[PDB]
Amino acid sequence: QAPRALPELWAQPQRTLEARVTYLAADRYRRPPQVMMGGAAARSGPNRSLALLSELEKRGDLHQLAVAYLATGVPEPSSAKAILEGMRSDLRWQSADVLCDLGVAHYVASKPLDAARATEELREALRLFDTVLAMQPGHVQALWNRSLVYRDLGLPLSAMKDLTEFEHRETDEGWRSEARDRRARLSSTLRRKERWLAADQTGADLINRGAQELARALTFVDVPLLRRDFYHAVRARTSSTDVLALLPLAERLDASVGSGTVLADYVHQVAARDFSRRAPLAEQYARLISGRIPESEQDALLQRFLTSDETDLALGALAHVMQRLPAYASELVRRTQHDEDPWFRVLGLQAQAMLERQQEHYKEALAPLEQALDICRRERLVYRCIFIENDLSHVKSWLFRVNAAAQHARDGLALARPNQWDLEGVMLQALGNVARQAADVTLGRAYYGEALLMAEGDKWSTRNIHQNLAHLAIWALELDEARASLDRAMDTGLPLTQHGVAALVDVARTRRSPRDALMVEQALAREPGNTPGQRAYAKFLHGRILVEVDPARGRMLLDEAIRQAEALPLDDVSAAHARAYSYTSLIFADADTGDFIAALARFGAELGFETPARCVLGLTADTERSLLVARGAQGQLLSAYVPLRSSRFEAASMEGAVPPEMLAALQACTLVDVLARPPLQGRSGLLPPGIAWRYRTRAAAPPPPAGPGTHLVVNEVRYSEERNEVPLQWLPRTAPGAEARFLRDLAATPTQVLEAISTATEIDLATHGKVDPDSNFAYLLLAPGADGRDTLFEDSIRASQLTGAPLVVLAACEGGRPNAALHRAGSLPSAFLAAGARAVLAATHPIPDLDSSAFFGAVRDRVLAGASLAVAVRDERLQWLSAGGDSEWVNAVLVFE
Amino acid sequence: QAPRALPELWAQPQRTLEARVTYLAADRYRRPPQVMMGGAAARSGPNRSLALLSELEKRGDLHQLAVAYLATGVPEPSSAKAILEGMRSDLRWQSADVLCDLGVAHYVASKPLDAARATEELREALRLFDTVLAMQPGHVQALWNRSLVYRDLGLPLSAMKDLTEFEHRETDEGWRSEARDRRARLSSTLRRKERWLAADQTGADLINRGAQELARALTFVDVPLLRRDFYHAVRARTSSTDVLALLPLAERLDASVGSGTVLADYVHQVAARDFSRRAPLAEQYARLISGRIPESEQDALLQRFLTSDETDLALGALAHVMQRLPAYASELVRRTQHDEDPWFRVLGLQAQAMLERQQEHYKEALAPLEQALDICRRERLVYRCIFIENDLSHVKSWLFRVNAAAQHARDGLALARPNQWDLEGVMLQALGNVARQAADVTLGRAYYGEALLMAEGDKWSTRNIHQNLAHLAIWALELDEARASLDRAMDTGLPLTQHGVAALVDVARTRRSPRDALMVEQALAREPGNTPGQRAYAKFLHGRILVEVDPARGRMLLDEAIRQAEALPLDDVSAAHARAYSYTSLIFADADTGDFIAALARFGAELGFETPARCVLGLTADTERSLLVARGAQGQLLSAYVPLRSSRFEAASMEGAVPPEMLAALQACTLVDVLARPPLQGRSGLLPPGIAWRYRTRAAAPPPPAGPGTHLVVNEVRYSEERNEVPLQWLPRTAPGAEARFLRDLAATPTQVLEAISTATEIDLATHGKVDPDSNFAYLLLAPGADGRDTLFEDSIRASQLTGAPLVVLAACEGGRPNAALHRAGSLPSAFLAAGARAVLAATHPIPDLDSSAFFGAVRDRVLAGASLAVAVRDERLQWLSAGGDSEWVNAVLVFE
Repeated sequence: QAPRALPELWAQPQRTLEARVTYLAADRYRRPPQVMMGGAAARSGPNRSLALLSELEKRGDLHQLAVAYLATGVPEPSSAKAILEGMRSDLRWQSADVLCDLGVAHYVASKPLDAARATEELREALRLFDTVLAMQPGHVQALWNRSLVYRDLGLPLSAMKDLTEFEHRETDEGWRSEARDRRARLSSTLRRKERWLAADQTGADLINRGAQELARALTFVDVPLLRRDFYHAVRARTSSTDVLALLPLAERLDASVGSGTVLADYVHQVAARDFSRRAPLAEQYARLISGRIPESEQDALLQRFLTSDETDLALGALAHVMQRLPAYASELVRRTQHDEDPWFRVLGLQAQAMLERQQEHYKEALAPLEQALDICRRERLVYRCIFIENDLSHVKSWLFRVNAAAQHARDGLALARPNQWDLEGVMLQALGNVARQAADVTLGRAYYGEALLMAEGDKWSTRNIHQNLAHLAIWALELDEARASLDRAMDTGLPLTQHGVAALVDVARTRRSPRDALMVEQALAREPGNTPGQRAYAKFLHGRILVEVDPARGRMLLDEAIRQAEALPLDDVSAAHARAYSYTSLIFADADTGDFIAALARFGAELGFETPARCVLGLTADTERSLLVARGAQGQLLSAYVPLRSSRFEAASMEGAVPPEMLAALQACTLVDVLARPPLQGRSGLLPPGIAWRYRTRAAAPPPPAGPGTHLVVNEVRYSEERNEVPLQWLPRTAPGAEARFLRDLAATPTQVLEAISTATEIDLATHGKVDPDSNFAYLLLAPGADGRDTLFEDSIRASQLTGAPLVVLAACEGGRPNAALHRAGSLPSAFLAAGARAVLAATHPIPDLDSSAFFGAVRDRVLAGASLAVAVRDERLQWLSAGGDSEWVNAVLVFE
Repeated sequence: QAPRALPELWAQPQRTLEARVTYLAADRYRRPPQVMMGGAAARSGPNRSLALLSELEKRGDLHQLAVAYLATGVPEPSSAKAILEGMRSDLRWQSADVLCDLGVAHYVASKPLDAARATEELREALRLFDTVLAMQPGHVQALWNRSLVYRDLGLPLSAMKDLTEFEHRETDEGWRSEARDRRARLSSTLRRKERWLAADQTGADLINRGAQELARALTFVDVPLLRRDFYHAVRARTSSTDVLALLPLAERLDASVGSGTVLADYVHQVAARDFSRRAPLAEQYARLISGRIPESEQDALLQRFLTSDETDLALGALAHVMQRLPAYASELVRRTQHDEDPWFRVLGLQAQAMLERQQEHYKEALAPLEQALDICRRERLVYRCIFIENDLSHVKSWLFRVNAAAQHARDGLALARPNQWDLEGVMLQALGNVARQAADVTLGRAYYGEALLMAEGDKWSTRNIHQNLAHLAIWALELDEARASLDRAMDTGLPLTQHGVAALVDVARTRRSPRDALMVEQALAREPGNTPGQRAYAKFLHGRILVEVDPARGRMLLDEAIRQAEALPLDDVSAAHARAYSYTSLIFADADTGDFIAALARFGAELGFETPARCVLGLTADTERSLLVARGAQGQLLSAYVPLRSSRFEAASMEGAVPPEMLAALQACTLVDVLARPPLQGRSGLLPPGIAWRYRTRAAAPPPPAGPGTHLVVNEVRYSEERNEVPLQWLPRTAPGAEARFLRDLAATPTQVLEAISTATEIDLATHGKVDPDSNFAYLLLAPGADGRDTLFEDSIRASQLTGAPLVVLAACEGGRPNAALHRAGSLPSAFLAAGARAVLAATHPIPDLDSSAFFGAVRDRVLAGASLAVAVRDERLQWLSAGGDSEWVNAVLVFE
């Protein structure tokens, strides 16, 4: 039967859902649903008759079935999601319509949710609508629904933009009228922008005209920037009478903040000082604040300020000049350590934090920020507080504490939203940066587009936003969009920073522009790098851009960058990044030239040992280039270079990465050493189960211990009430004449396990190894202790030293690659191997009905016989699969050595 | 065809939902579902085939159809809810199984929604499971599901109790094993109790022994009570060296709170005083804290502390003693008004709020509480801030701001959960109190039962919890449970309080016990009352308990309570309660003995006028009794006394309350004056549309004005953007030679309307009258003013004085009728009548598309003709019903006079 429309479902005169579905019968102008706060109305007509839906499904009208699950009766987005995911792989429906309906289902599911959980559904819906409008720019339903999604995310300007484009593209008069009404309602946002602009102009006029602008100024007391403008206005007066004329404003905006007074006292203090010395300095300070003073004269003017008795003018000059010349931040820090005004104490703590960050000491930059935030919350002065929250979010994001960074960004945005416009745009930029750190392209792009709409006219925020958008495009491999956004960033008349330089050197390889090299030269000249690690990173950036045009000079620059990075401690983040990225660039430059022996040489050299002559596999991927080079048993060399990729390695299973010829060559090897450079380390499914292999990461394992050891089993752990994990059981296979030190139930605390692992020569951690959602640090889940903690983070394991060189077995492990990170491989197996373990093999799947004990006991017996670990695990894998055992779990058991 | 199960639906080896459904084929042990956070896995093989569901519906297997909607595939709780609500009225299915399945559907529907909306669904599921276990105590599925519901509400101990009973009652081995595993996982919340007990003992040891326990006490820095215990320990040291020895703990637990040091400084101060005089006082303070000092001895030591040079000791002693002697709270507030330590500032604000509360100034007690909440949140001290949240919740609940009170209780519970045990039990008691105030029996009982399980051994919290449970049982008309819980409260050995005495006088009327009278006498001797209103209330309670046994003395006591209450301002809450409740008790004591003339005499005398001698109806209902007494046209007296009720007057439409005999007697009256005592005032549907009736609340209407009036109309109001209300249009019928003052669009500002109504002799308010969800005050929704306020609350209207004595017409009036408020009627018509309006007729239903204008204009014309308001409205109602007009809305027009 033909799939005709069923009038009973779509007979009502009022729509049931705000979103637009793509079905023709359900997409015709019906007046919008009544907006309620507390409960919906009788959304149903014929609600959903099981006979009705059964007729629809039997006839084959799957699209109308999903649209009926969404747009009539009480919405059931999960059933519609199931049906639309089913239809996704069908050719009877337009893919744009199916993806739009799936996005509508995701959006509908988001409304009942709470913000933390509704954000995920909004992200999914936004991704679907972005796909729809990418493969059909004039999709009216996608524009409507994306405007709704943007409005729900808190981005009114993007919603208004979508509604404007919709009015451009729509033809129905009723839909266009409703879109006009919605855009007019959303345009109440611009009132805040106009009020902020009025407050800005009032503050500037107050600065330039003393108390003549007072009568207007008292009306903007609630706007945070007026305190800063009042400071600048007081510091700029050339007479005592004018300073006294600002006392009413000081008292008014001081009593609004709190009961105590710290500003009228300041006006009295400034008035008492003899103005015969102050007036020629006050005028110069006003000129400096207004920016008329040339850059060369600023140093001399600042010195003249510093060599007087007026500390407030020096404070103002230091605040205004510290950005260009961070050497003046130290003086600002020193001059306001014990300031009576909390505003300047917060400013000095912010300067301390910035000075700490400039040395890559982000970990030590948190305490001044926390103290300044406390002084904030106590004193109730919003302007400095938004900046403190922004700096805290940046610091935590750089430390990969994306949850806390996002929380700080949200707090700053909530602080800035009612009255501050530029500062809430800055907080949206902070949210976009946090999203970029977590590799969230859709949400990061949404936040950065909203901040770009808010920052129109500004030539600095525009450049920063476009640089970050280029980075987001690079991550998603839209290199054309990365090129376009970098061009937009450079078209503001400002030079790129090291962020833009990184994006450009990543993009200039395939889409070079005539001005790229000169811009990189200028930007690296202006930002050479404070620390030796930053200097090595800048050297790497220059080498990376030059390696595609002048291979000799680029190779020399990358080699000297590696040399510089090799002389610094491994805790140096910039040095490690410079070294790893220089090695990757050298490897891919050798691969491009056709020299694949050099690539394997670099593979070996990076880890500190010459690569094996046979039975070795090395793989890498940087942005859009993937290299797999290997040597067979006979020593023949085969390579698989993909110069122009299309999608980054994903799915946590790299099936099909190795070409069949390389597979055939490798199948003739006793065991294969895989030298997987990050982020391709720890992945499973790289080789078929018939091949014995191992992840090699060290030149040689620590020597085996002397004397019988003490086998350790951490099983049947009693987890806390919130963990909601099932305890696992283990039957050890202790070596002949050994001991079985059991840590079971409440005894398996982090402290007891930490002290136990330092002595055991055989460790079988039958616990769950997880990665912290916030800190992105892998930890072992154990029983709660005296402190209440129930975790053993990998940092403690790395610090701890295992004397017995144990062969650690990790069941139910979430380690290796899985989390999206190229900076550093934070994994439990790597931590255990570094701590002193001779070999680690970890299963990366939930345990298969307590049979992990038998599998790993058989492996332990096999290695006790004399077989190597790789061949032993291969034999156990083959016997497991041939005996009807589960395949997904056994194929996920990885061997590290 | 017989309803046979479908094997395909239940053939999966893994269960889909944690809950247990009652269908036999779907209730057999399948291993529990995998716990996924973020996305549901493949819950079924193909997903529910709609053809098989339609087959099930055709064959009549409705139970399996609902169970399939819930327990296989993607859950659709709405369809299952519809099917089970259909099956409720069918005798083919067991009622217990149907209600258990409906509760499971509500529980499943609660998983998507956020906490605020998931709480409603969990309440519905909990109510259904409570019903099932009330009519079938051994229902294993209900026990399992109620354990799940308790776990989801954050009540682990109740969940463990339910699982224990389940394991006592279940026979299947797999289900018993899974219940054992779930209870073992839940029993981890007792580790928190053990750690809190350890922290309490460590703090007591630190107080009693000094720094000898510092090594142990350093591990409990995160537990909130340690700061209070540290203060006590520092104050309890008799030597300077011992005081100095506590500095490590001070610095450690002070750095955790924040950067600033306020406890190291305290240690330094206590380390410099002359200990030759401090030592005896330090010892005395230690004894006072330990409680060894008798009550008759505490006053002398407190005076000694107050007269000494030591102020911290005085603060500690005053805080210890102020509970039993509230007269010392003023001294504490005075001595800590400007304290440097935020802890003692919050303590002083709390004591000030308590002093305000003790005089029934609950509104005036919010400012110190809000200030203390601000301080506790800013300075990050948790112990004091939990108490501040508890006091705020109590104060807001007393003012019937149940939403804010619930929010404060939730915040305090979240603060007190991880480490504090007794304080989190107190917060659970606060949540139960907020639920009790909102007439929420199920959630109140859940919270109070959890708080009772947590407070085992305590004899104070146990008594308070049992008194509140008695009140909750009284509200739900389970007088058996109220009696049992009052007996349980008295069995602890402590005397009842005025709360328990109120519950007892409500219970002892029908289930008197030998010790009730003596218990009431003792409790009212311990708490006679501070304010005169509280003394009047205590007199009322004594009279109400003594009126059933000794009618003469009880009647005298009730009359004296009314006399005392009538000498106090009408704003006195306790005096108003005493007067109203004493009048209700007198009415029902006269109706108890058959004297129904005295009942109507009291009906008249309560409002200040002699009751009408004919065509009058009066109705009341207190707990389980309901009296309807009326007089016919001939003056004959009829009565409908229900000595034992089973359900309170609900559904907001009192149909069937008037027996047919009394209805027939009243049908022969020109108009019926209804004297409905609260909470029965303002209810619609009391009498059929054929009877002309009105609500008489005054002795006589205000006199009419002289000269033509200014007919004021407020129509087509331009509400703000976020109100989302449809403006209403009005066509007035201004009296001959009467002005038509219009207030339209933005001219209908609350100030403008308040000014206008004070002179108009005819008012037609064509706006929306709603009750605030937060404060429960009825207000008029008007256009936004200069200040942004778009509300005219009933307090402003009552305060105003209407000089023209208008006939106010109030279309779209909501609230007052459905609310469960017996304390006082907060309603717009009452406010307008008290302001001076001669008559108010308000529609209590949404207006039917500007036909209300025609209705009320015809009513105004009819009353202008000469007929009274009641008969005119009756005639126009009859014409409206005979012309095909809507009956539901026309029946909702009530006439107040």
